Amino acid sequence: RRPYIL
Amino acid sequence: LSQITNNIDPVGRIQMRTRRTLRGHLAKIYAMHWGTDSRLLVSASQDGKLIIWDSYTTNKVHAIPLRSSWVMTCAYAPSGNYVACGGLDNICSIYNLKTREGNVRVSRELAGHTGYLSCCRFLDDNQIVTSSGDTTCALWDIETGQQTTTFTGHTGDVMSLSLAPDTRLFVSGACDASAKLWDVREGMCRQTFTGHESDINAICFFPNGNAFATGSDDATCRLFDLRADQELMTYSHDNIICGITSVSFSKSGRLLLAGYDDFNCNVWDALKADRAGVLAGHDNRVSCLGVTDDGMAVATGSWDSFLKIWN
Amino acid sequence: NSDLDVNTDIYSKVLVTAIYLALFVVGTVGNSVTLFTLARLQSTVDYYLGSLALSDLLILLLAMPVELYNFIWVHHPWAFGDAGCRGYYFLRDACTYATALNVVSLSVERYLAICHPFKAKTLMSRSRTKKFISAIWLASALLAIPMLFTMGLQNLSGDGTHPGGLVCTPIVDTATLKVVIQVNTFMSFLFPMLVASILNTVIANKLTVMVHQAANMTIEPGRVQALRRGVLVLRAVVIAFVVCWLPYHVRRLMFCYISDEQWTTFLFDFYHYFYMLTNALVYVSAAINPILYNLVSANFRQVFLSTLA
Amino acid sequence: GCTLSAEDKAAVERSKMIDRNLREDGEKAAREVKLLLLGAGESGKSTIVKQMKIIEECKQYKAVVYSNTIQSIIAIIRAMGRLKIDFGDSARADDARQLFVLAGAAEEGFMTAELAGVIKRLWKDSGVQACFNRSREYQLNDSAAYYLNDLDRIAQPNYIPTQQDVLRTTGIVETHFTFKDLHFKMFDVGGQRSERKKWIHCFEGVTAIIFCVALSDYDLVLMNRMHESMKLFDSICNNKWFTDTSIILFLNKKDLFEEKIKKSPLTICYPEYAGSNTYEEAAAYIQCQFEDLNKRKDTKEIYTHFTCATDTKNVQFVFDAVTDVIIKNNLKDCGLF
Amino acid sequence: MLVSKCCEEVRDYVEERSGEDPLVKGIPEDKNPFKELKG
Repeated sequence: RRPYIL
Repeated sequence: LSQITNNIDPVGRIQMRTRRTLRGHLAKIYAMHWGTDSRLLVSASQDGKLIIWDSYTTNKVHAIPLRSSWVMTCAYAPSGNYVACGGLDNICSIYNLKTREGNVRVSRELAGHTGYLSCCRFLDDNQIVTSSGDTTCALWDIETGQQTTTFTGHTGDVMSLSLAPDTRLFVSGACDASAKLWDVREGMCRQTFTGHESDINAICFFPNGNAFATGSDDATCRLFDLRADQELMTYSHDNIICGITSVSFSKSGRLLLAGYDDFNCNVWDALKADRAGVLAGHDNRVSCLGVTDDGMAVATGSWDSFLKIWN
Repeated sequence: NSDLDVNTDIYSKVLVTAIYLALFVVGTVGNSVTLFTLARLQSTVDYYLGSLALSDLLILLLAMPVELYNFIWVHHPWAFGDAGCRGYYFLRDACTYATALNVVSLSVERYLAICHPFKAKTLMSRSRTKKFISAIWLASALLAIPMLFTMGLQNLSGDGTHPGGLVCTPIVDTATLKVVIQVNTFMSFLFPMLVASILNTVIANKLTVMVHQAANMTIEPGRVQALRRGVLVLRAVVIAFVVCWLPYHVRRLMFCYISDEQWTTFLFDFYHYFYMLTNALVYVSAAINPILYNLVSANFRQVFLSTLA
Repeated sequence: GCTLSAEDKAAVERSKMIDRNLREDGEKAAREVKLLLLGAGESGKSTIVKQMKIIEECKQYKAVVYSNTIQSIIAIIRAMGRLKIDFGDSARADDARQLFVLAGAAEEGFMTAELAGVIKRLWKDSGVQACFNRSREYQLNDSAAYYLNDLDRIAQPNYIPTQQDVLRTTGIVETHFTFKDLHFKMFDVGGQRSERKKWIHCFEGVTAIIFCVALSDYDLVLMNRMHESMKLFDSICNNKWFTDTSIILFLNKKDLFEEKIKKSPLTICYPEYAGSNTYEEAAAYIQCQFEDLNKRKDTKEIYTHFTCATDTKNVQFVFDAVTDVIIKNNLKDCGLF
Repeated sequence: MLVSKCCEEVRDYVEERSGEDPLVKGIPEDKNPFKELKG
C-alpha cells in the first residue's frame, strides 16, 4: 500500500 | 525643385532589408566612413575603438585603440593607407593602415585647435580637412604637421563638413544655421548658404559636386545649389520633429538618405521629397549613415552599437 | 484486477485539473511574453531573469500537460514508455535544480550589485555572466543525471507480469533513494532557501538603512517609496520561493521516509491529494515568477499590455 | 564551412582575435568610473583636481619621439638655407647632407648611433644654434629643444620614453586617479570653450557630474556671477541626457566666503533673503538654493559638500557619492523597483 | 542665377544616371555582393 508516484 | 520636376514618375516604396548586422562595438557608434574599394568601412565609437570592417563578409579587419576615448568623426583614405579620427581631445589623430610592421600605429597626432574636432575628411593621402569646435575649418598637411590654411569665418560652432568628390573644394555646416562653401586653394569663402531656423548637425555632397544637403535639427533637409546661392529643395514633412544626424546621397542622386533622432533612417526621394523608405532597425539615435561610392550598399551606425548594412 | 488504483473522486479531480490548466495557460503565456521581451551597458541581470523564465517555461510545458495526461486521470498503466519516464523525470529534476540555482545566482548578483557594487563592476561582466548561465545549466544537467541513474519500470501485479500493473517508479533500494532525494532536498531547497533569504534580508536592510538613515532629501518620499515597492518585489520573490518549493520537497522526503509501516489507506489518499497540492504549488511558482516580475511594477504592466495588445 | 581558400578563414580568425581584445577592453569600459566636471567660474577646479590627483604604453611612442626629433632638426637645417645662415664649422655641411640621406631612405622615425651622431653635431653647431634662435621666422616643433637637448638618452639602444617624452610629442583634461583599490576617470572639461549643447551627449552615461561651484562669486558683477552658475546648474540639472545621473555639488572657498560674509552681507546677492548673517544659515540657504533647481528630483539627487583649500576628506567623499550613485543606479536596473 | 535652370540641370543629370543605380533599382541577389551568406 506504499505509493509509487514520485 | 519638386514643384518643377513633378511630371516624372516616382520610384515607389524602396524596401531595404538588413543585409548585415555588424555587431561588436561597446558604446555609441558616432561616425562611420565607407572606403573607396566599397568593402572596408571604418566606424568610431565613444568607447575608444575605431573598427575597420570588412563589409562583404562581416569581418573586423582592424580595431584601433585611441589615446582619448572621445571620438566624433572618421574618414577612410581614398588610397586606403590612412584613417583619421578626431574628437573632444582636439587632436585629429592620423593612423596608418598599409604598414610594413603590420600593427596599426599612430602616424601623426596632429594638433593646433582649441575646440573639439567635429568632422574630418581626406583631400588626398597627404592632406586632411578637419572641422572643429573653435569655429574654424582647417586644412592640414600630415607630414609637416602644420595647418596649411585655417579657414576663419564661422561665428558659431561648426559641426560637420563634406568634400566635393573632385577633392578641390568642400562645404562646412555650422551652428549659425548656414553652410559655408570653402575652397582649398584660395583659402576663403565662396558662398554662404542660409535658410535654416536652427543648427546644422551633419552635411553631405551630391555626386555631381554641384549640390549638397544640410541635416538640421528642425528635421528639414535642404538641398542647396552652389552657383545660385539660395535654398533649392526643402525636404521636410510633419510628424518628424527630431534632429537630422547624417545625410547621404546615392550614386545617381535620385535617392537621398537621412538618419534621424526619431530612431529610424528616412529614405527620401530627392525629386519628390516623399519619405520613400523607412529603415527602422535601430532603437536609438541614428548617428551616421553612408552610401558607398559605387552606389551598391548603404551602411548605418546608430547609438546602440549596431552597424546595419541595408542594400 | 487493476489493483493499486486510488479512488480519487472526479469533482476534486476536475477542480485540481482546472486549477492546473489555468495555471499552465497563464504561466506559459507569461513566460513566453517575458522571454520574447528579454529577447527584445550593465545588463547582467536580464540573463538571470530570462534564465529563470526559461526554466519556468520549461518545467511547465514539459511536466504539466504530461502530468495531467498520465498522473491524475490516467493512473499506473501509463503510455510514455521507459525513455519517456526516465527523460521526463530527468527534465523535471533538471528544471527544479535550474530554478533553484537561478534563484541562488540571481540573489548573489543582486547582493554583489548592491551591498558590494564596486566588486560587481570589477567582477561581473556580460561574458562571465553568460558563462555562469551555461554553468548553472550544466550543473542542472550534471545533478539531474542521478535521476537517470535512479528511475525505472517495475511490474507490481499479482505475479509481476501483467501489462496493466507496471509503474514507472524509483527502482533503486530504499537507502540509496533516501540518499539521492535527501541530497536533492538539501541542496536544491535548503541552500537556495538560506542563501536567497539571507542575501535578500541583507539587501532590504541596506536599502532601509539607505533610505531611513540616508547617511539629503528623500525626494518627497516618492522614489524611495517605489524603492520600498522594490523591497516588496524582493521579499515577494523570496517568500514565493520558500512557500512554493517547501511542500513539494517535504512530499518527496515523506515518500522517502515512510516504508509502508506508517501508511494507511487514508494516508495513501492524503498523500495523493497532497501530491496534487504540491505540484499545484510548483505550477503556481512557475506561473507567478513572471507575474511577480510583471504586475507589481507598472512599467512592465504597460509594456506587456503593449506586447499583448 | 567551406574554408574559402584558407585565407578568408584567417581573416575570420583575425576578427575573432579582434573580438577577444575588444571584449576585454569592453570589460574595462565597465570597470572604470566616469566623472564629468563643470564649473562656471574658476571655482578652485585646479584646487579640486590637484586634491584628487595627490591620492608599455610609453614604448608605443618611441618612433613618434624619433619622428618629431628628425622633423625638428630638418626644419632648422632647411631654414638655414632659406635665411642664409652658414654653419659654424663648414664640416657640418657633410652632416647636414647625411641627415637627409638617412631620413630619406627610412620608412618611419628611427634612431641609430650614426644618425644620433649626425644630429648631435648639427645641434651643437653655432650656426645651427643661431638659426634655432630665429625659429619665429619659420615653422618649428615646440618640443625641438626638449628632444634635441636630451638626444643622448633618446638615442640609447634600450631607450624607453618617459611620461614627459610622451607629453612632449587645450580641451579635455582626463584624470585617471585611482581610489580605494578601484579605478576611476575624471574629465576636467571646462578648459575648452565651445557650444555646450553639441558635445554634452557624448558625456551621456557618466555616472556622476561633479559640479564644483565657487562660493565667493556671489557679488562679482559682469549680472551676478552666482546667478550665471545658477543658470548653468539649471541647464545641466534639467537636461534630457543627465536625467538618470546624479550631481555632486562642491561649494569651494568657504573661508574666503566667511571673511566676505563677515564684511559684506548676502542681500546684495539675493533681495528675497533676510535671515541671519551667520555662516551656517547662509551655507544652508545657498545649498537649498542650488538643490531647489532640480526639476527631476525623482531620478537624480544633488549631493552637497563644503570645503576650503584644505580638508582632504574631499576625495573620499566623491567615493562616498560615487557609492551613493552606483548603488542607487543598480537599484534601477537589477530587477528591484 | 536662375534657380529653375540649375534645378532642371540637377533633374536631367539624375535622370541620366538613375538607370544603372544599384540601390533604387534593386538587386538580383547573384550580382549582389551582400547575399545573406549562411555559413
